[PDB]
Amino acid sequence: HHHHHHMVHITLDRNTANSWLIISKDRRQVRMGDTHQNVSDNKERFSNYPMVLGAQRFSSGKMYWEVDVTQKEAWDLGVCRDSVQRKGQFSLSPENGFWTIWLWQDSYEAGTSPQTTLHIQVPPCQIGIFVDYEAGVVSFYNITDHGSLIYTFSECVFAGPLRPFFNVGFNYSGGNAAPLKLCPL
Ligand SMILES: CCC(=O)Nc1nc(C)cs1
Repeated sequence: HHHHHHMVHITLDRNTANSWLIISKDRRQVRMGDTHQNVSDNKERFSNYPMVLGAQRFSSGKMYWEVDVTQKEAWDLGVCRDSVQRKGQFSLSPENGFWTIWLWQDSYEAGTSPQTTLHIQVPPCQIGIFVDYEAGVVSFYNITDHGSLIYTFSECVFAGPLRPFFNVGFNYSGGNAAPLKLCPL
């Protein structure tokens, strides 16, 4: 792909984070803590899952960023509407305002309803995410495999401003403590 020139500097929004997440000083890394991180509750925080939003809101144009997923066993990445549900249980689907892929139990899937199997020969250490607001496109790229395409959501109905979306995943196994990191431009 040749989307690199639409690169945007994403930072994480502390106020949206699940209360167990630890966001770095530079707001570019997030990991699961082993306990509640001693923050007050608010209506923005994802309550049920280890999720956080980027601070940036996008309503037009083309945007590209990269995320490091090295040594994680489970995670979700993509974009979502600014008005997604924060409290209780929900599925990741375009009907609910999410355009995402994930790793779970040694398989990669796109968050369609129902979910779609992805075909990845080279397990990615870094994922590229491309959004074309006007075209209604969200695409995912395998940076470890020379930028190969992972998945394209097309005919997207965003229906609002978009925010970068992250889930570091639970760490029941002791094998998923590693952070998600926003990679430099
Ligand atoms: C990826 C295409 C898409 O956005 N489909 C949607 N389904 C509904 C029903 C809302 S958005």
